[PDB]
Amino acid sequence: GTEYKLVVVGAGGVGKSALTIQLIQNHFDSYRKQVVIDGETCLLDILDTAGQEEYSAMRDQYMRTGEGFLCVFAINNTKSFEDIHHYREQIKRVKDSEDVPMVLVGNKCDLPSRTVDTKQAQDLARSYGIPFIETSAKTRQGVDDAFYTLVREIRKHKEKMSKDKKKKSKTKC
Amino acid sequence: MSAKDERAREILRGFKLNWMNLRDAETGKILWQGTEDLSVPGVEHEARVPKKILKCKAVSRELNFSSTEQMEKFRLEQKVYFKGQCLEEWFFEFGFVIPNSTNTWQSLIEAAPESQMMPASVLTGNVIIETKFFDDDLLVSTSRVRLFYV
Ligand SMILES: Nc1nc2c(ncn2[C@@H]2O[C@H](COP(=O)(O)OP(=O)(O)O)[C@@H](O)[C@H]2O)c(=O)[nH]1
Ligand SMILES: *C/C=C(\C)CC/C=C(\C)CCC=C(C)C
Repeated sequence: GTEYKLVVVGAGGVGKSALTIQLIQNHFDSYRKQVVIDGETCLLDILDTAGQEEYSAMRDQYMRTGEGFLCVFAINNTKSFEDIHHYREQIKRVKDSEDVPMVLVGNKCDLPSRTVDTKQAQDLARSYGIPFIETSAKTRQGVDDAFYTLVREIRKHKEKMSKDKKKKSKTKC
Repeated sequence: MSAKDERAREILRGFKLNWMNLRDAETGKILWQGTEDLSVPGVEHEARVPKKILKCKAVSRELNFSSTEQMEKFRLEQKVYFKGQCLEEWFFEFGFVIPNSTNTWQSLIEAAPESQMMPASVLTGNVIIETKFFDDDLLVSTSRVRLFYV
């Protein structure tokens, strides 16, 4: 049993709570949920930051303890897409690390009034080197894929760290 | 370059290596103590150390240095060459240096596994240690020592 601390961030109203509820209770404030991913039973500790983001100590704490982050924007809200880099830069500074497991999520992909092109979201994620996934919390499209992909990102990072022969000296000099 | 070339020159102007020891880590016995200042760039220094240091499980190296200039991240990079082939690469960090202070710096150096040990008679006179003296990312000096095991 491996536990994973997942944190959902993004501008108000992009659908962080709806995504979390869809993953947890399968229908359209941290919560511990047992899930089978790639045949391995995982405990997911999922934090929807909608309530805590405005409190500095709270934000700093969930950025410190979060192991992976879903960075969510809404595909009909350009300003939420533009906010993404503020969340990524905050997390990175708090964690003092350029390699934080992260997935870019474009939510509300059920809406036809799209203002953020998939290609520009894909470009942002490529520049970060992270996956990009489109979701609808309304229809559940991509929901599991987004959270499971983030778990896989954490697993890859953790496997890296636990592999990175302490060296000794033939000369004593 | 020139803005930090001058900073590097100021630090080096006020820097002195006072002495260097090698002690057995287990017993604390001084095995070698250095006379000639080995940090001075531009010349190939020589050092004759007892061959028994190679038999130590670990040695403690002590450097005593003075610095008129403050340093935020005093550190050394050392490359150990055997007949010109890089044998070892080491990084040592001291950290913050108070202006006009005199400091003892201790580093623990463990032996390689016995199956990878090289004989003194093969190493002696064929080892060069190149030391780069930095203050964070600022290269202050480069110096070289040729090692004999006597
Ligand atoms: N059409 C559509 N609406 C959504 C979707 N996700 C969330 N919403 C709606 O957008 C509003 C904000 O959702 P919420 O989860 O409260 O966003 P949060 O503030 O980021 O938690 C709510 O009225 C949701 O019903 C989606 O995928 N599609
Ligand atoms: C066993 C190692 C020997 C004898 C020489 C080690 C060299 C140094 C330590 C370099 C001293 C240089 C500075 C303090 C800048």
